Amino acid sequence: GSMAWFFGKIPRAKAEEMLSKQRHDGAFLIRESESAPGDFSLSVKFGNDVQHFKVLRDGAGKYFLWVVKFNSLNELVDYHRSTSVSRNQQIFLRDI
Amino acid sequence: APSYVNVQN
Repeated sequence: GSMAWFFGKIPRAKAEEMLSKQRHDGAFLIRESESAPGDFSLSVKFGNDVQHFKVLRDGAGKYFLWVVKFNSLNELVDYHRSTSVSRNQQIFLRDI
Repeated sequence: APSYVNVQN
């Protein structure tokens, strides 16, 4: 079926409003950025707060958050269900 | 441009 985590072009502040209401750590969504057209953002809840990450793209067209590169957003999301998205906190993605 | 955890300012 369709992915549960793709929310299209929603404002940053609306993504924080929606995620704040979730109760589990790791609840997340991918959105199309309004400040940087053509880029995607990953918004995730952890520890009563919401953090935003930019999905980076390199010179081969691959997507990544830090070092490990992926050929699709779907592969980057599923890798981060079991490897943290943060370097200082353990934040594993969980669908809303 | 706002900030992102993985984009160092």
